[PDB]
Amino acid sequence: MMINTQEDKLVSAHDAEEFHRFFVGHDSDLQQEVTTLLTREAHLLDIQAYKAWLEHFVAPEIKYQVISRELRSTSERRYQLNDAVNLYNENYQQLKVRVEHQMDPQNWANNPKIRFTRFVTNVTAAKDKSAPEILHVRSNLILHRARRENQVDVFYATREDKWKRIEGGGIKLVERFVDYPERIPQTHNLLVFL
Amino acid sequence: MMINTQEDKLVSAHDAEEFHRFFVGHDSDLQQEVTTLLTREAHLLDIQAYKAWLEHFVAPEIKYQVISRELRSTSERRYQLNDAVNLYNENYQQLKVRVEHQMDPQNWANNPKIRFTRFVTNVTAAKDKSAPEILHVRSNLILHRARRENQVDVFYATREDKWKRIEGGGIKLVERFVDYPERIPQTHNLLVFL
Amino acid sequence: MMINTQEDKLVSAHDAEEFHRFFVGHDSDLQQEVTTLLTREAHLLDIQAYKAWLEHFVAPEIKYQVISRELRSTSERRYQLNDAVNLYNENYQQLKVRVEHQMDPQNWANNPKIRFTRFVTNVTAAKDKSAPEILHVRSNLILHRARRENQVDVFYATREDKWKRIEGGGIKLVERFVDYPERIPQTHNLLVFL
Amino acid sequence: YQNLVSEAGLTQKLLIHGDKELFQHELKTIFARNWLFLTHDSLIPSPGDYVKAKMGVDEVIVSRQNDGSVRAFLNVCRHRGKTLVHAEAGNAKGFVCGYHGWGYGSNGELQSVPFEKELYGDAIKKKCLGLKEVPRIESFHGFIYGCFDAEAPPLIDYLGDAAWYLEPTFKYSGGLELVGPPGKVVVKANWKSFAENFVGDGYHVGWTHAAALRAGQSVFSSIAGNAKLPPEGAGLQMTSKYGSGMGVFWGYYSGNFSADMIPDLMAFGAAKQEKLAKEIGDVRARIYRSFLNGTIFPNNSFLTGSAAFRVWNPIDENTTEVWTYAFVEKDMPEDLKRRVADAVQRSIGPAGFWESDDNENMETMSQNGKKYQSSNIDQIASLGFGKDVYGDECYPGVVGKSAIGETSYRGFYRAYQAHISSSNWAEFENASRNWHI
Amino acid sequence: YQNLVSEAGLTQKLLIHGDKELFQHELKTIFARNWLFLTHDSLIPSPGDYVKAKMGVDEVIVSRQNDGSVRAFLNVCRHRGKTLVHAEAGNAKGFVCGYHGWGYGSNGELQSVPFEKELYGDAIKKKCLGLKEVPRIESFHGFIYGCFDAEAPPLIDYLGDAAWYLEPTFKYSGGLELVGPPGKVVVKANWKSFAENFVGDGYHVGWTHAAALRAGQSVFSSIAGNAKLPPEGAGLQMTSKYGSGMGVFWGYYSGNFSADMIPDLMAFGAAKQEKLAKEIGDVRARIYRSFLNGTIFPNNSFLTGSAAFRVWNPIDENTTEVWTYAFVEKDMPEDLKRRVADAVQRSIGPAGFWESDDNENMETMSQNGKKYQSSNIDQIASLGFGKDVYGDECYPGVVGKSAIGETSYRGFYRAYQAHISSSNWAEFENASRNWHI
Amino acid sequence: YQNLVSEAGLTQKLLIHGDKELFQHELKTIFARNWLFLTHDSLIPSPGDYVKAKMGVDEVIVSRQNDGSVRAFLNVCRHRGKTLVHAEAGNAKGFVCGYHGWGYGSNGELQSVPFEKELYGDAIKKKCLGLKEVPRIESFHGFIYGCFDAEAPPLIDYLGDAAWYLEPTFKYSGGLELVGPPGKVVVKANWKSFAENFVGDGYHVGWTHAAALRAGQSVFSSIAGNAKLPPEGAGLQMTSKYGSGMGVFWGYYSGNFSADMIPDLMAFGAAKQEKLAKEIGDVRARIYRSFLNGTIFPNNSFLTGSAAFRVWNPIDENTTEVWTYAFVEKDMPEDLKRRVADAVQRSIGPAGFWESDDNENMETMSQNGKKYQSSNIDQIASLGFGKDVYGDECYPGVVGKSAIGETSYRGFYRAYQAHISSSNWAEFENASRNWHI
Ligand SMILES: Cc1cccc([N+](=O)[O-])c1
Ligand SMILES: Cc1cccc([N+](=O)[O-])c1
Ligand SMILES: Cc1cccc([N+](=O)[O-])c1
Ligand code: FES
Ligand code: FES
Ligand code: FES
Ligand SMILES: [Fe+3]
Ligand SMILES: [Fe+3]
Ligand SMILES: [Fe+3]
Ligand code: NI
Ligand code: NI
Ligand code: NI
Ligand code: NI
Ligand code: NI
Ligand code: NI
Repeated sequence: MMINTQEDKLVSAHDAEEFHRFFVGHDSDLQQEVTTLLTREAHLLDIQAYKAWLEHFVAPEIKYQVISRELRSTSERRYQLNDAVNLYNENYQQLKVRVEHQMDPQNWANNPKIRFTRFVTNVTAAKDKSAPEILHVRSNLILHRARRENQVDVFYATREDKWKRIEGGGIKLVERFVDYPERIPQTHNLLVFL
Repeated sequence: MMINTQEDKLVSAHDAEEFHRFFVGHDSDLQQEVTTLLTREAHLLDIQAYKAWLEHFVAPEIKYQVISRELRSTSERRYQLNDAVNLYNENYQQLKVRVEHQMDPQNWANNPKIRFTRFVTNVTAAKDKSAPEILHVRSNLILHRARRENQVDVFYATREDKWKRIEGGGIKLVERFVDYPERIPQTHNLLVFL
Repeated sequence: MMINTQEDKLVSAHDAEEFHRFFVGHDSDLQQEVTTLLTREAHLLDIQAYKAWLEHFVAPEIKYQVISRELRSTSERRYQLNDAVNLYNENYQQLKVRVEHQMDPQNWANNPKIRFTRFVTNVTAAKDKSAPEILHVRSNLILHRARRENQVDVFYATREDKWKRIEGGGIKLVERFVDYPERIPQTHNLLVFL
Repeated sequence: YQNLVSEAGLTQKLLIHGDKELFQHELKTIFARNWLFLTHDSLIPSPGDYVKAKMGVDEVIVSRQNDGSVRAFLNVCRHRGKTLVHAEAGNAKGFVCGYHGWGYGSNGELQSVPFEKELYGDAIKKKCLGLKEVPRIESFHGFIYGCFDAEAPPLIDYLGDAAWYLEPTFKYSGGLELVGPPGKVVVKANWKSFAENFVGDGYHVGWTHAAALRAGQSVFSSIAGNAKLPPEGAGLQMTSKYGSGMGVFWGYYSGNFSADMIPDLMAFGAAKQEKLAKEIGDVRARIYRSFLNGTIFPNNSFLTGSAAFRVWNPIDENTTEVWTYAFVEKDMPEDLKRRVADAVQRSIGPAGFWESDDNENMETMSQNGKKYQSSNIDQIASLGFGKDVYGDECYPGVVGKSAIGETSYRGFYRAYQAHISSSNWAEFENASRNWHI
Repeated sequence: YQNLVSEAGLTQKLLIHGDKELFQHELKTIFARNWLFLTHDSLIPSPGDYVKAKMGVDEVIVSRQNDGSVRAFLNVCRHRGKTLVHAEAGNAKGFVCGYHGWGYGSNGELQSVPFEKELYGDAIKKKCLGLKEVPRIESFHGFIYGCFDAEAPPLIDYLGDAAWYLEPTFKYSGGLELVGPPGKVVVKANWKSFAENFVGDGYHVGWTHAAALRAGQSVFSSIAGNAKLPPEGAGLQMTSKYGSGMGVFWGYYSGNFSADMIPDLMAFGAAKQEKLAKEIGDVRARIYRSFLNGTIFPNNSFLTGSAAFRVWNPIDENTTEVWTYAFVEKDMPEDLKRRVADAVQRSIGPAGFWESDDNENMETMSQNGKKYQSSNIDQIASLGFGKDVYGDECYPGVVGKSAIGETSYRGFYRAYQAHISSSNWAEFENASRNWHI
Repeated sequence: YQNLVSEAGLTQKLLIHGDKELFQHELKTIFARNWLFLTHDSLIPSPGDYVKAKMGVDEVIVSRQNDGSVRAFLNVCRHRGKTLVHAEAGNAKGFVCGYHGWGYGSNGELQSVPFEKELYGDAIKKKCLGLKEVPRIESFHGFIYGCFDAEAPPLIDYLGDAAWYLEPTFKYSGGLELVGPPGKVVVKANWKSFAENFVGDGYHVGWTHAAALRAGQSVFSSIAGNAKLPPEGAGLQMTSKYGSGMGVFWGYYSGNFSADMIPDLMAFGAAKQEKLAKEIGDVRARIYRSFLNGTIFPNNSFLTGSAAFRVWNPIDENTTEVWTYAFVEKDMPEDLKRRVADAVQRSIGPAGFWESDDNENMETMSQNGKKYQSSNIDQIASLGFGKDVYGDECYPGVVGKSAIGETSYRGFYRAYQAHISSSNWAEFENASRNWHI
């Protein structure tokens, strides 16, 4: 099933082809495998096992990217300056640094221990048509972060991932991309692993 | 499994029989099929492919209904005036009109492009006992809508659907009913496809 | 897969072993069975069929516990006073009392009828290694409660359950534990069945 | 509070849509003093029927009495001040407070007090503890209004010259029914932003709703893009002494409804128009099947044709609880009544595709009124200025020759300014002595 | 702020539960002046133990000193004003600020300043930069209170005639333990709405909690439906000069607990009652195993029997952070202590099935106090009025012969009005010279 | 508003970070009067390019004119006050209002009015209805500022002695580019809390960011734990007449960036330093490749080296919309520019691992300023006090010999107090006559 972007005036060419990708790529076995993968990943992050996540779930070649897109007019084509800022755009070393900041006993923000709860839904998956070891994964996330008695922040995101099968049976993240839907988050910060 | 509505004083006869319907109607294959269907539908709506949705996911005979129920006393039986207002009660032509309003370049509200994220959970399904081409579907939805930098609205709903199998293998919506749970939504409007 | 708690400085020994439990305990059949179970349970609660829930989904030996943990310094080990208050810590009789309060026609708070919507995600399950009739279940819950026109409360929780298989094919809850993530909920009360 | 509106209501300070202290002042001087819409006979048709309504920020129980009259009371127990009723509508011969059990009649009287004999004895005088009553309750052809100020003019006098325009639909058409329940939604805009839009904003339709016109093919497509006036003529706009006003778009009986509603509605209206012409004359029979958009001061608005009845219930200076009813003519076929009720919500209810367009107009105007520099900008209500007439042979009140006009904005804001600068009705009257000149 | 409460505390303006400016005024005249509950010895039992507490809207660190005394300090660094401590409780000999690293002792003294030698030298006097201390800290049988006003009466004098009623449980029973941590939840009600309910609301139990009584079969089932007084008698209610008051329901040692708690608790209380009668007499030994509901002015409430200790921490005029502890008698078996701690939360904690019932009583009263028209309605506190006595041979204070009564509401609100109309303790004393007459 | 800051800016009342009425007063006396950052040439490089910016709480459209100049206008339609532009940036030769269709040029002129001929005629004068213009627009080496007060000093004079310190990076390095779009996030802190931190808080780096220093191995690791001063020396801090100030940490061109950025950045800076020394001298060439942290009064902050440009946009007394840009030197390789842009967000953007640390410093300081007792605590800005100089041969302004110092806090708060106690620029000047003495 395909989208006609001449008639469907709100749909980007990018989103239309992604939709088609995931439509034709449906596989029942893959759906259950990837659902399990993302549930394990989310559990690991919720209990703040960041080193285990980085070592076991994230590939050396990782690009971990979360953008905030400047709001532009749908009819203003002429202005061509970069429309996206990278809230995250991290390689493995950069994730390592963030992880080591997280568990340092002198990270004042982490005391008392913060509470995370992740809700992963709408999982879809498709094997890459060229590189069959690559799995394209889409999933939606609600992330609840609570701390300091009465601070509550709720994040909402669609994660567009590429995962890679590893020798031995593991699966590791090689790219995560999030186009964060709120231009100005009202959450104090976005210092969470989406 | 059945509910005894004489002992279960808070349960309506309607809800009790619906529960039984979905309990005995459980089928593993159907569960995965309908989960895929609703995930595809939600993806299509999130990327604002409204024409593709109306053409490919919605049947000509569609009744698309979202009510707001007036709050009445559980013990006040005598007052019999209509207790529900139709926020939506649309046939195909009426959906067509709403869709064409959506993608018109002079829809001022849609510029800059609004961001939608849908979270579908608690999917259940049951084949109709008379019309086997009809699938009864229940699912819960969280819909996040973000626009204009700092506007965020979150909708919560249970969709009670009838879907129909089509010649060729497709499945199209013939009825969606939502009893919207907040009597006075604090979301500016309810102009979203639940 | 295991977590190294010497390197993963934020992870409790308790959470690390639980993660391992659910990792090695993965079974596809059990996943679908338990997902169906929790979806049925949530539907039953959403329609306020509390007697049916207590009779059919809850075991006589039930411990139903929801704690609020006092915020303590991650480095302050010496202070040993109890760090958890039981918001719920109920046996079957205590649940019975709460259920009978719920459906009493003189429960003023329940008029007009309150609206509940439950979203269950991230289900995992593992058969107990000693007692195979016992199923360990973890799931995340968003619970939306709406009443009185403009009151909306949203609860977020991870339920750590033990369920037991019954003669005849049923499955009943023998323990539910929730470590409620917000120390001071801003929800008026927590009088909901998580 | 002086000079927030200029002479002849020509300009308004943007701040009025965002100022917190002014909002508090409005509760004392607009909402405490003026007639406020409660309900229609058809929503409380039987003894004991009641609805909850808001009167400004307060809530009242509006109750059909055993003798057929209507009384209304603040929804507050006289013991410790708990809210008494939580249902939006129902039937009851009395109301019991859930706190300690005081029981009131549907007439507001304190009837039962638990432990009266054992603990109160003569320490209680029930006759002094009835619910706080709304002292003024009057109707206009079934539409019931309340007023907190016993000194207010009679409702009919308050409608002033506006009543003449309302009568073809409200009085002469054989009776209306208000169809409940209303749509309800909260919008982050000041109540006045909606009130001004409905009192006279023919100008916005072709621009704000351009996409909606194209999609639904409403009769208002004639003014799409604000390119041409209606082929029927520019229409009329009027205002009145106590601030109510409206526009008239000739012949547009289907209003903001889409093409699927037009043939059946137009046929119904044309048929009754022919009968009505013989009773009330050609012009007024035409008004009957025209589109009127107006506001009954302060915060009740309506559309005829695409039959809507609205209340802009204030919550705070940047927050309004918007109520949307449909109304129908009693002698319409029942199927047409149902179609009309749904079509109203479809255009302007909480999920209305027209009303959505309006959100950002209303909300940003109000938010700009909160901002320091922007709040000092004037809104201008100059459309038609210098060409309004009074004492026309046919059309009463202050009248302009276009429904795309700001005649009724000027009247609305004149009355508004007169009220905020007055302490009572007598002072309003003195401030309004030369309203039409 | 005068005349918000009428003579003898008979009526109160509903507005007091919703007015924003009055709330600000209360911070200056109620919370800046009166004794406020901090913690119990048993929660900071060892040197270096601390808890965070609120005193009005401010937060303090309450710390067990090395010498066994208790001191409390505003939780605010003296450098740039960062909050110092984020844990709710713990053990530490000092507190370091996470901003620049200033280190204070558990005695509030500034001990360490990074770069003191290199950059400050004599530009810093550490002796002038200790944490801002709460000047008054006193206890009542282990229960520790703080006061911002050095001029306050001693805590024991402040409890006045209320202390006599508290002593059987608090003093003579062999010691209490406060069981932490407390339940905490935010409720959209004014702090006073809870304070008045706990000071004297025997009247609500049979009505508000009718369903809870049926379900749990609490001893309070005797007054279900407000149909009959307790077979034991109407009980007592008392009030005192500085505003504290309470009711007594004879013999109801199990209070709001369900049937499963009754036999074991009743047996424990009856056994100690027999011993206590020989030390303090029959009446006071009976008080020991009775249900007392009260408020220690302004915002600390308690129940004996169903042993609860509550703090209504103000957030704003329509928002309160509600804390719920259980307390136990030290010589109870440990299993019974645990059962009591859980049973308190079960009835009145954040998920308490009784407390839920109360939400709408408290919240709507407070919300109605915000509404323009409704805020001018009076609350009436007339139950028992004209029959209170002072100087009774047995029962001290101002006393009424019913726990279903408003004696203690009247005393609470008299003290409240005296405080809001006074600038200091001396003026309160002058306004309270004839409190019992 | 007098005495909120003590002489020489030595102490500040904590309340200033939480008081609502003071915030309103700041809109009148800080934000209505001072120069506010809008955008950089490189973000509106072509005719018709525009960005939205905030000036205090108001929003302006900043537009590149056809003649190459820049004009800015309040983002508010002159008809009914609807917000005009909803995109954050774009290109357009005009702006049409979505309400009724009034069309303005990019020069703010009202050009088109639907129904002008048919309905307005001479009832409209378009020349009187142009957008409300920001009367003062000036730049500092491409960085464009706006001011609502036509009486303000020229921007260069306003920068005063601060300009000398900025010139090596801003003027002499061959041009900068501001890299958009900015990160944006809302933080529950007062705008002043960020402004004071950036104007002079070298002291916090080693303590607040201890974990970040260990993890990323920034050059600032030298001051980790506030244990030792930098091996390069204590650095400098300066302030100026109109309140702008900054610190200098010698040689720290890579700033808050992690080890992976250091070699390439240091090599680039060292190479240009060698060239610059011959043009502007050794000291100033060293400043070029040093870390400057500062605030351009009131609410624009920057870091050089780890090139960041920040705006603390006020929302209310406890809420700020924080904007974060990177800047780059125009002659950097494009890959290095991209790496710098990402590295800025990585440390201090909405997901920045350093900026996270800061949240609780800023937010709790501001929240404590709201609390009754805590708001009366003084913040102290005493670091370096008694040792600042004026008229130094090399370093202009009021200068202290440490970047770990509060010289610039004192200057910031002196200017702040002078403004809040003044009605206009003339009064500020009189209050500032002896600023350096
Ligand atoms: C002229 C006018 C004014 C308000 C609303 C509408 N409408 O929706 O048709 C029309
Ligand atoms: C008399 C009274 C007053 C407040 C609370 C309770 N209670 O929960 O048992 C009883
Ligand atoms: C000295 C200083 C002041 C504000 C921010 C930083 N930083 O992030 O590097 C450094
Ligand atoms: S508040 Fe209504 S009976 Fe007491
Ligand atoms: S604010 Fe506490 S050390 Fe600076
Ligand atoms: S408000 Fe802009 S054209 Fe009317
Ligand atoms: Fe409109
Ligand atoms: Fe109660
Ligand atoms: Fe910092
Ligand atoms: Ni994509
Ligand atoms: Ni490992
Ligand atoms: Ni149904
Ligand atoms: Ni198609
Ligand atoms: Ni666990
Ligand atoms: Ni059953």
